[PDB]
Amino acid sequence: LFPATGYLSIVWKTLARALGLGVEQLPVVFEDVVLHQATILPKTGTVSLEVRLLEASRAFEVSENGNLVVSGKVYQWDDPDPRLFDHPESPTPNPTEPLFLAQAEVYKELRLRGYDYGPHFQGILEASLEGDSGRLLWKDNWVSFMDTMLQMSILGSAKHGLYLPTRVTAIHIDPATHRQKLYTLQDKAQVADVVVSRWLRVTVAGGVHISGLHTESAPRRQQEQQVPILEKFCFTPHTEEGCLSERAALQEELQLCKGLVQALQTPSQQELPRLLSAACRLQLNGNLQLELAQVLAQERPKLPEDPLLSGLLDSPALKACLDTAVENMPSLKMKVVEVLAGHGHLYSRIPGLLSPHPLLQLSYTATDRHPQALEAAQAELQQHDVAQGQWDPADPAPSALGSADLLVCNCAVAALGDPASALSNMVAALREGGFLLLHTLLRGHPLGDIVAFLTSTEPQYGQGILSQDAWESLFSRVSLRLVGLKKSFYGSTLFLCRRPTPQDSPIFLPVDDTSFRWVESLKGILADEDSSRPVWLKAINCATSGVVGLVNCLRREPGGNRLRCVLLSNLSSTSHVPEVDPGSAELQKVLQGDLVMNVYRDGAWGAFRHFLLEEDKPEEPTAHAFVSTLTRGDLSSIRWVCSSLRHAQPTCPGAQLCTVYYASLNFRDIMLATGKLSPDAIPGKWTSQDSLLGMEFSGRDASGKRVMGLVPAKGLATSVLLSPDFLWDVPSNWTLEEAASVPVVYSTAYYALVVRGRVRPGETLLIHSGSGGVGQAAIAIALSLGCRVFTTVGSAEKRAYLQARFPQLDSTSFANSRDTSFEQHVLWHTGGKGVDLVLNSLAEEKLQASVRCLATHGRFLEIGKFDLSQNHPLGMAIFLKNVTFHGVLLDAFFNESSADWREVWALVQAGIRDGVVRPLKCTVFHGAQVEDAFRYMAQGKHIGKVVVQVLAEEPEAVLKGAKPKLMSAISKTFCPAHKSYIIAGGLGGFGLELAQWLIQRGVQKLVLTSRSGIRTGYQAKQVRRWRRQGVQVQVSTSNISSLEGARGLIAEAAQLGPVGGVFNLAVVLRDGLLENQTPEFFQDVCKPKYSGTLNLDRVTREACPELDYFVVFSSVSCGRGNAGQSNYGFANSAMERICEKRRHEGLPGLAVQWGAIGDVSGTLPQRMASCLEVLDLFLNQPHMVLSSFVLAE
Amino acid sequence: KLQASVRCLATHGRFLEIGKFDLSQNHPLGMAIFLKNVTFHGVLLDAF
Ligand SMILES: NC(=O)C1=CN([C@@H]2O[C@H](COP(=O)(O)OP(=O)(O)OC[C@H]3O[C@@H](n4cnc5c(N)ncnc54)[C@H](OP(=O)(O)O)[C@@H]3O)[C@@H](O)[C@H]2O)C=CC1
Ligand SMILES: NC(=O)C1=CN([C@@H]2O[C@H](COP(=O)(O)OP(=O)(O)OC[C@H]3O[C@@H](n4cnc5c(N)ncnc54)[C@H](OP(=O)(O)O)[C@@H]3O)[C@@H](O)[C@H]2O)C=CC1
Repeated sequence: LFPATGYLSIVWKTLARALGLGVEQLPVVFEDVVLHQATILPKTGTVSLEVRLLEASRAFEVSENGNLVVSGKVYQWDDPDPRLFDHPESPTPNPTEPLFLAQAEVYKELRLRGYDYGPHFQGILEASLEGDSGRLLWKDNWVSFMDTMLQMSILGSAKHGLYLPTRVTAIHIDPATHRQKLYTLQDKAQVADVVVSRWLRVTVAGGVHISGLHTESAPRRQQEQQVPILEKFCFTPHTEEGCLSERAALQEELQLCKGLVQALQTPSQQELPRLLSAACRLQLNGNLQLELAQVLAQERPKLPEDPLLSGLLDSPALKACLDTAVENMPSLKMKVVEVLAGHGHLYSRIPGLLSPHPLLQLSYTATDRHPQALEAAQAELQQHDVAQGQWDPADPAPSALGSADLLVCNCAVAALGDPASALSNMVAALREGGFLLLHTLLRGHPLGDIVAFLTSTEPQYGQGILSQDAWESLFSRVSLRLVGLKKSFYGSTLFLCRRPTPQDSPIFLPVDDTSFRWVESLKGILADEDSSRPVWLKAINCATSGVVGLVNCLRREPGGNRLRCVLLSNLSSTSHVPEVDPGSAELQKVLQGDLVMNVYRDGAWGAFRHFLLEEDKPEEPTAHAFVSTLTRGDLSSIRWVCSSLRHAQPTCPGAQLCTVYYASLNFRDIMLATGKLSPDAIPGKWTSQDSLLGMEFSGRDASGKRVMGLVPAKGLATSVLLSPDFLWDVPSNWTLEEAASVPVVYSTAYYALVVRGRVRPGETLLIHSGSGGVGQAAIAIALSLGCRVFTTVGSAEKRAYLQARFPQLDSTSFANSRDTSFEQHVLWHTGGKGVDLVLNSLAEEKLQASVRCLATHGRFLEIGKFDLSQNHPLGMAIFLKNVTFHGVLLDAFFNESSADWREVWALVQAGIRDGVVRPLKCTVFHGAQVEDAFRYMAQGKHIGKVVVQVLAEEPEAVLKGAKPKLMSAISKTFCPAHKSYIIAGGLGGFGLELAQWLIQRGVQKLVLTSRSGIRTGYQAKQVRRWRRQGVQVQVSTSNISSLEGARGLIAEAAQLGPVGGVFNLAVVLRDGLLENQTPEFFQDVCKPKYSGTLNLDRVTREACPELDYFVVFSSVSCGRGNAGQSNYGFANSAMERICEKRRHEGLPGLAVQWGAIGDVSGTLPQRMASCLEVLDLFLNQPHMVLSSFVLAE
Repeated sequence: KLQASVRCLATHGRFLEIGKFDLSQNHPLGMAIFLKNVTFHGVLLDAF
């Protein structure tokens, strides 16, 4: 974006030219600078700005393509006053200056805020912890200097989000005094001082003076260019049974097929059952199903879509098998080539499932008997790297393909002819090792035999359907070995065979030493370049071993292609302890498989794998929830999410929690939901960025008494906490549906008229928008006194409605609100005097018309927000007529001024008693149709107030119930306000932000552990701000590495309050290739991650009964492997085992595998906001280990 | 002076204008102050 101070330089140079001087001798004054639209400089091309000066009027103008950009007054400073730039009298001399922000810390804070300033705009050499005094670097440009002054202004503020200059009241510049104010640092760089004074609203730096700076929230670009791919790391046994037994749709499909088969031997909405029905209508025995036999070949192209046939592919089994294939690949590049692609259609699936791998180079070709088929979807092939080729199973593989890594057939649907020839040709073609992925049906199960019957063609071999032992023996003939099998309920299977590679006797290295002495041994073994004996690591004793990460990190390292691991980690303490010995048969088979990863958990032989996590947002039953716009400006994203009111069981008499039967929608809510209004324009440091919907409700108090109240926000919910001073007692005659409409509209009407306009009987007043709630309340109040009322409406039906509701009105008391014609009406019917009170919720051109209607001694009440927000001019000449221009904002009561509110409360109550306060009309929607209500109000045809029925009303006056009915709202993480939370290494770059997240989510008692304590300005600023907010932060030096340290840390947390959460973010990095590593390096790297987490586990099992969160952060190096981080991998992989073993028992546990963190591999850094949102997602899942990274490009 | 004095107004402030020049010249008045509850009074005792 073009800097706001950039326009200043342009206009300044224009004036200098017009005066015949230069910038270096033209002290200048700006006044009433208004920035209208932000200009977005393009990547290529240029943008043209023209500056026109009205010298006589001392006004300028900046325009772009005929559109106004900036406007204001610029004139020379005739007689500069050097003392104007003196640093204003300060409240504190600030002598100590103990800690301060350096450039890196200040711009890290700014970047977290949203600003992405680069080098040329980085000028704040250092700043105070409050952003009130600083030291600004001086290059020879003014744009950067003034932009840095504005950056200093922004830095110290407490608000969040992106704020940009919109209005400035006065700027004074004096280059001579500026050059007199600069000075040289100990280096050769020039520098100037800056002071920000919020009390006086002035920023002074050198020969510049910014006063009256106004900044307004800017909508986020909603680009969300980062979409992290999220996976779950779960154990996966090599052999599985009943793969799809969980599903019932496939069960119903098979039931229908079984019924059709019984009909044959004793809906047609899916391919296989429809073909079965086609057989049924005819006689299978008669004519040898000649007609159907001809029709049998017709359906084969559409046959694979059958959900029964393609169930295994859709299941995670295919992903697991492909992941196993890629893991054993010696390098990051793989070669795979289909066979019989014209029927298997695996080209669609395999490339997609392998995409999440960040560093996978894939070569794919679809090989078919006849090109006439694969040409059918050639276009659908081009977008992917899938190549083209002609090949037959019986024929030998052309040397073009030759050594192949992976071979996918899907013969379950494709016709493989003779299995012997196909297997022979393939296994010969396959590279030594490699993999042969085959998907075929089986005999000995209903679907297989049914299809076999249906087939009338030899080449399919009944679709090549044999018994499981038949396939196993055939594999035996071709010398392959099975390293994968996945049976399915409906009989389909998924084999994965690996052509063996001859190997010498492996070298076994136990890895159970506690001192990491084996690191020397493994290094020595791997040193030898000329050798191929594969090392087989053993991790038998410690189930908290992390050899998986060690292996992954070492595969990429030199000579790492000869590394295999065997770990025996059983979560259940009562499982069989395997005998892994050179003579043991179990070791014989596991070594025969020639598979890198071999973990034996709870009686099985599998390997950890990755799987894409379900995208659905977790949902839970919950009494307390609120309406949230998960994406601003998209009413279709409305939904119900959990609320912090679930906590706060004890409550002081000052507040009391109330159920919400009917919640109203006011116009502010529509503006917020549509995005036309920011979430920070409302007073009160809400900080949620959402949940600011709803201002009034009608429900029942805790005691069961009926009530209606007004709240600053969060009224659209199933519960609402507020002080009793903002509640009224709905009378017996009315109904809660009616009571929802009274509060806000009548309170604002009374406060505007009686308390501000001090209206009296016999007065004439103009009330705009008569049909609206405020209009109707004002009309009802006015006529009760006995006033004469003019109203403006937008249609004839609204005139009819107002006439029906208010009989006292007459045809002469209505005007038009869509034009400025009402001015003439009011002036004519009033005799030209005008009106006394005016209530104006209207826009610019119409607001001026209202001012012309005021009579002498009139009073203009402004309840709108557009002209006031944009700072439009108001001619003072109207005041020569005795006139009071009021500005009414009812929301000012919630923040402060509680003494005045009781007056409005009493006025409203008196009106309700007397009968003046009569409920408006209500168009009631339901709890599940909140979006419908929002859209209906957006249309604007509503007369009366839209309402939402959260719950129905019982007949009785009092019920003294316990809790409302339970609904289903998106689950989100909130924490009690009476529990403590521990963040090991909480002063690091990540951990301060995790605390900030926790503090925003309710945490009041926090403990941060760090070896060196507070040591930087950023940490001091953060801790001071949190303590000022009222949080009992407490920094401890307890090192969780030793058990004494863990016990002490938990003791401190308990003394502060019961321990609820434990987050371990401690990290010490000692990077290096295996050749340069040492045992002590591994010890140091594993102290905080592996020993600390074990000690936390022990201490929490001993003395933490109310704990609900146990989170430990890992890295993708453990999962995807990384070269030169072996110690990091071993430390992290060992953490995951503890978390997994905690959940099998029942205790909380969760380990996150992050990618790269940006704000504080082949994957881009992930911004902090996305990280925290994804983290909020992960704390609700039922899983153990989870991952999050953003793929490159 | 008048524009400087407006900015001194606090929340729920009240401005009394017993002057006449700025009113007679119909000089502009920024309406952004009314976002703070503020009443602008034009006091003319000649009207009684
Ligand atoms: N700070 C304060 O003191 C408070 C401020 N207010 C403001 O005062 C006003 C009171 O109105 P409110 O109670 O919200 O009533 P509504 O928003 O329900 O109605 C607003 C009025 O504006 C017109 N209108 C409504 N919807 C549309 C639309 N979609 N398109 C065009 N015109 C429309 C109608 O008049 P017409 O028939 O002429 O179309 C209608 O009577 C609002 O501007 C509100 O923001 C309200 C209370 C507190
Ligand atoms: N790119 C990234 O940042 C990624 C990070 N992660 C995860 O995030 C975390 C990194 O934390 P982050 O703050 O960013 O890293 P930093 O290195 O910036 O901070 C680490 C913190 O841990 C503290 N610490 C280390 N060992 C101990 C110990 N024995 N006792 C007490 N405190 C200790 C350090 O104390 P001191 O200040 O004295 O040094 C420091 O405060 C790890 O859990 C890691 O797995 C993983 C993936 C991506």
